[PDB]
Amino acid sequence: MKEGIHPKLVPARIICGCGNVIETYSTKPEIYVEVCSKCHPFYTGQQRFVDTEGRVERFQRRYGDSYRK
Amino acid sequence: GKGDRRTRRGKIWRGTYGKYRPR
Amino acid sequence: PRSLKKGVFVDDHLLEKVLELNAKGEKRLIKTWSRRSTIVPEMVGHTIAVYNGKQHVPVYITENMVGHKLGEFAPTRTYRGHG
Amino acid sequence: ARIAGVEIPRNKRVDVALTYIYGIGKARAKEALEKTGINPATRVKDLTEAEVVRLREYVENTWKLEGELRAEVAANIKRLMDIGCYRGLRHRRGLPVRGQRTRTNARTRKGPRKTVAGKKKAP
Amino acid sequence: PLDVALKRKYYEEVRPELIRRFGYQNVWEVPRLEKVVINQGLGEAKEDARILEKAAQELALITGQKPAVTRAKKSISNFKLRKGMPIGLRVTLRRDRMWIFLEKLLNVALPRIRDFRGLNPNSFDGRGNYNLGLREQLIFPEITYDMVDALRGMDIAVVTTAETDEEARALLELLGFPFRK
RNA sequence: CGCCUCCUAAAAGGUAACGGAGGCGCCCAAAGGUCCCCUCAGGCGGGACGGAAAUCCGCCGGAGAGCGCAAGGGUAGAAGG
RNA sequence: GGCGACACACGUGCUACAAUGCCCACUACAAAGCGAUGCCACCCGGCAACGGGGAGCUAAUCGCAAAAAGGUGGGCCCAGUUCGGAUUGGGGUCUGCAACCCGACCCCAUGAAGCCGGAAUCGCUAGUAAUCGCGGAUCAGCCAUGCCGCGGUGAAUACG
RNA sequence: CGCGGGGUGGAGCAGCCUGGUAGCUCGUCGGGCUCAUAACCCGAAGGUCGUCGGUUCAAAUCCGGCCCCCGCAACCA
Ligand SMILES: [K+]
Ligand SMILES: [Mg+2]
Ligand SMILES: [Mg+2]
Ligand SMILES: [Mg+2]
Ligand SMILES: [Mg+2]
Ligand SMILES: [Mg+2]
Ligand SMILES: [Mg+2]
Ligand SMILES: [Mg+2]
Ligand SMILES: [Mg+2]
Ligand SMILES: [Mg+2]
Ligand SMILES: [Mg+2]
Ligand SMILES: [Mg+2]
Ligand SMILES: [Mg+2]
Ligand SMILES: [Mg+2]
Ligand SMILES: [Mg+2]
Ligand SMILES: [Mg+2]
Ligand SMILES: [Mg+2]
Ligand SMILES: [Mg+2]
Ligand SMILES: [Mg+2]
Ligand SMILES: [Mg+2]
Ligand SMILES: [Mg+2]
Ligand SMILES: [Mg+2]
Ligand SMILES: [Mg+2]
Ligand SMILES: [Mg+2]
Ligand SMILES: [Mg+2]
Ligand SMILES: [Mg+2]
Ligand SMILES: [Mg+2]
Ligand SMILES: [Mg+2]
Ligand SMILES: [Mg+2]
Ligand SMILES: [Mg+2]
Ligand SMILES: [Mg+2]
Ligand SMILES: [Mg+2]
Ligand SMILES: [Mg+2]
Ligand SMILES: [Mg+2]
Ligand SMILES: [Mg+2]
Ligand SMILES: [Mg+2]
Ligand SMILES: [Mg+2]
Ligand SMILES: [Mg+2]
Ligand SMILES: [Mg+2]
Ligand SMILES: [Mg+2]
Ligand SMILES: [Mg+2]
Ligand SMILES: [Mg+2]
Ligand SMILES: [Mg+2]
Ligand SMILES: [Mg+2]
Ligand SMILES: [Mg+2]
Ligand SMILES: [Mg+2]
Ligand SMILES: [Mg+2]
Ligand SMILES: [Mg+2]
Ligand SMILES: [Mg+2]
Ligand SMILES: [Mg+2]
Ligand SMILES: [Mg+2]
Ligand SMILES: [Mg+2]
Ligand SMILES: [Mg+2]
Ligand SMILES: [Zn+2]
Repeated sequence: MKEGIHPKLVPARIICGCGNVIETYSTKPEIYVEVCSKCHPFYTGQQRFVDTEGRVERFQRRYGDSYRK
Repeated sequence: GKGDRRTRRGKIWRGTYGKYRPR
Repeated sequence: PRSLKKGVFVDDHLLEKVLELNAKGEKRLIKTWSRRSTIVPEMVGHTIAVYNGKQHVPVYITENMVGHKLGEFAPTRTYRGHG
Repeated sequence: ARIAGVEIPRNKRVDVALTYIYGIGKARAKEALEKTGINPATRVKDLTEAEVVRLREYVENTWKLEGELRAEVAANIKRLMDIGCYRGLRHRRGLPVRGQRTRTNARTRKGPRKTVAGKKKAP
Repeated sequence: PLDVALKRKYYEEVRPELIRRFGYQNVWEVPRLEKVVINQGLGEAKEDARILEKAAQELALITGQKPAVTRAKKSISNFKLRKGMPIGLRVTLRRDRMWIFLEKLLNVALPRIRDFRGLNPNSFDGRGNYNLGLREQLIFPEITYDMVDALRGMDIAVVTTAETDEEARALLELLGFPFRK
């Protein structure tokens, strides 16, 4: 590697919002992040967030069957 | 403003009551 | 929307028309003027002729258009833009 | 890029900052804070890193926000356009949807005026 | 060389799963990562500035490797482009610097993409290489919104020795590439 | 009306007509010397903005690119970068 | 079903573009009107629209009722914003046989144009203009920001 | 197939020479003033430059063919 043209990679500690820690190398000695891969709702298996719906619209528009049988 | 229904001023305008103008 | 303290509105006369078809192995062409009658699960798969003020438009009813009124699918004004 | 995917602006109180998130008006800003014990007057600049994640966790988990909210708004318009209901034709041709007359204004929904020529008099 | 979690994972976890997944008779048959090439095709900096600097300085922070300029091969009137204008930055990441960047790209960068729903499975080379595109450079942890001045994206070329897409997709998913479908 | 290239020109050279078509009256301080290194066009597949065409990656590709400007000759085992 | 259409054009108005402002809480001072399948005190459910109870009043007695600007306290700090409230998604409420075309209101979210307006143009001479709110007729409900009234605060200027 | 000039918003003219930028007057359309019209005042739209082909990174602009339209010439034998 050429001398004097690159930033020195150093051991680096990465901190996520889920209390996660990553031991990688970087140009910054310690970086904090709000999200990592250990907690991204896509990554964390199915993790269906606010929306378990699908949908239930619309044929689940019951309530009610109160027309006389 | 008076057009902002979600305010104690706009509710006075439409003459109505709600969380944003209770009685 | 209609106060759900009251029911979901179907003019009854239209509702008979569809429950007979289900019982007798549907379906006939159903021509009604009740543009207001709410699409109700007992209608999916049928086709209702909705009067828009001039004609009875056919309307094939699917599951994804249930919470609606029939008039929503037979528009009353023809446009085509201005010259 | 802090919460949710938007950086809520520092130097402002935390309750108004959270409104800069698509999906959070003033009343939802009132909730999240109270349900997490953060003084609604605290400036964003002056929040703990412990308070960041406590505010963030609830906000991002209670209600759906930025992109997903837009995708679910888009899905319902799309649904109305697909079935062909009267509201669906409105969203297509780009005309208003909630009973407003169009002979005059509707400009928010129609856009800039497209001035045409008119009928003429007789000299 | 040195210890990066992704590298040690490639040998410990991903190589034996590949062999038992595909039946490689030779130890050099099993797919390898070869290089990671990052391309910022700017063109905004054609003449409007030498903003290439503030964008190579940020590429240098993300990869640990100083980028090199790319110049316009031909002249193009519609592009307002004279032959030889500096219109991009490219950097070839190999060996450990390749692992460190790939490790952070999976662990922090791709999740930081908003509305992220996984990498496109269709974007494989046809011959076992992969390419993706990013629209923001602040997706990476070394870049902060205070240190930025204008949003610039990039093309990422990951080259492997796999002869097929089928082998390469197994190589990249096993390493931890979240594919949408 | 002088000069260059192709054809006419009859497989050496030369060869005419108010025969068929073009070009020149400059340019370059590197576009010159040498040493070291590099190899195009285009096709297809892949890639944020990005398009037919900017830059990036893979595969194919003997030269159809390039060589300041006409044409012809020559040329990547370089004259091209 | 249409009178509510919509490439367009004009009139009359509402709301504003902000700090002499906006917002929340506390706290004062009107007038003229209306009110027996009427007005609804107070009570509980509800974030709210409202709902259920439920007194009083054929009304100088009971109710609509809170008047608002204002006064006090505090928050915003010049941003397309704690200005503005259009547009749109979802969820409800209510009147009505029935709210698709085509109702009003409430709540979550969305938060457009607009930075004081070209040529041109309107009203007002005093408790007037300006600004603040309140009531009635029509009326099941209501597209009323319209009209007919009512008081609150309260100017500038007229040489000619 | 004697020699010239010209073709570009609806009309009449710049821009071509010197390749990168389409412009001027009227006309046309929306508003204003007027009882009304004109004049006048405030705004706006409309031209891929006869055509095909070439050069060039790029053509209304440079080069060659075709179409169209005016002008000149046609003497002595
Ligand atoms: K003679
Ligand atoms: Mg039934
Ligand atoms: Mg407000
Ligand atoms: Mg918001
Ligand atoms: Mg209408
Ligand atoms: Mg083996
Ligand atoms: Mg290294
Ligand atoms: Mg494929
Ligand atoms: Mg970052
Ligand atoms: Mg490969
Ligand atoms: Mg001579
Ligand atoms: Mg000479
Ligand atoms: Mg010869
Ligand atoms: Mg010869
Ligand atoms: Mg000789
Ligand atoms: Mg001779
Ligand atoms: Mg010549
Ligand atoms: Mg020299
Ligand atoms: Mg030379
Ligand atoms: Mg040299
Ligand atoms: Mg491609
Ligand atoms: Mg491209
Ligand atoms: Mg060339
Ligand atoms: Mg030449
Ligand atoms: Mg050649
Ligand atoms: Mg107008
Ligand atoms: Mg009005
Ligand atoms: Mg007006
Ligand atoms: Mg009242
Ligand atoms: Mg805004
Ligand atoms: Mg603006
Ligand atoms: Mg605001
Ligand atoms: Mg709605
Ligand atoms: Mg209605
Ligand atoms: Mg301002
Ligand atoms: Mg003014
Ligand atoms: Mg007088
Ligand atoms: Mg006011
Ligand atoms: Mg009424
Ligand atoms: Mg309306
Ligand atoms: Mg009133
Ligand atoms: Mg013409
Ligand atoms: Mg003309
Ligand atoms: Mg000229
Ligand atoms: Mg010029
Ligand atoms: Mg012009
Ligand atoms: Mg006119
Ligand atoms: Mg008269
Ligand atoms: Mg006139
Ligand atoms: Mg103009
Ligand atoms: Mg020509
Ligand atoms: Mg041009
Ligand atoms: Mg003579
Ligand atoms: Zn995490």
